[PDB]
Amino acid sequence: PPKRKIVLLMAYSGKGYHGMQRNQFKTIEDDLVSALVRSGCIPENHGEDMRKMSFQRCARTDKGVSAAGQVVSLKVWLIDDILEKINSHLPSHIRILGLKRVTGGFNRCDARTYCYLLPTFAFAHKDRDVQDETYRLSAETLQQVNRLLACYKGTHNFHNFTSQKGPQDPSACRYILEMYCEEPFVREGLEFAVIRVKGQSFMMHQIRKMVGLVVAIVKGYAPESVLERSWGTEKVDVPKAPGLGLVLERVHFEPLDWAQEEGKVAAFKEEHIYPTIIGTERDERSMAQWLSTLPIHNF
Ligand SMILES: [Cl-]
Repeated sequence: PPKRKIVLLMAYSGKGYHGMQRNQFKTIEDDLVSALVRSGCIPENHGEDMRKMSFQRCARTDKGVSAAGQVVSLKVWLIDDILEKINSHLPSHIRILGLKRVTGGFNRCDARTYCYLLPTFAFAHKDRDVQDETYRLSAETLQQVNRLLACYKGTHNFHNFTSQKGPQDPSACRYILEMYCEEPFVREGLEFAVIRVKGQSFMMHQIRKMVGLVVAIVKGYAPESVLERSWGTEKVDVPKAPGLGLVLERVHFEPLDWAQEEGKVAAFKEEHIYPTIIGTERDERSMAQWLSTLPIHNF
């Protein structure tokens, strides 16, 4: 068949993988590459050396992180029923949701939306509220969450909201368009809520730390003043919420728009992404265990 550049819109539940791209567990790309080879889209040696098919990914999602709207591009043999055939070789929790052929000169993924799905007891005041799963989020606690998240909006020095081996880079200005928390919902006694953040050029661990600091403040481990203070020059030990709850929702970019795929994106998030996170919180208590680490931070 004819060789063409294509762009795929893909989604995955991230549990059980070591991330999108190989740097332990297989990666999302291992599953996609195997499906590409099995279906004959690409020859075996392009699976062995992915550079040979000009494979590119928009977002290098970390261990355990999910995605409703990852985007990749590569060159394939454009076989009949290509989309169905690739999906037929993937587990149910990884899906190609859209597939378009583009010009060989289709090279843009820094502008992004993520959500973070977490048990609401992440917001329970350590002293004043019950800490178990009967906790219910008050209108007032949610106000507070939203007020603090709103503080992130705009442009700030986020040097305390990343990590690294070397010393801390004293300047890491970044832009946040929006950040808020939705009203909670309950599944079998367990209450959750979805935080959404839209921004640009997110750094490693930045969203997890942004969520982690607001959890620490709201639960009562740190004063609200730490948020403004963390913009300052001084190092602050910012708590890093787990990767489990994080979902890459959208990459915002020859132009490219996935509007007709929004229904499938939504459905896959509801059917595959959210249930795995909720299931893991219910059965493995990831959040509850992480919250118990908060006292080690010196505020
Ligand atoms: Cl990530």
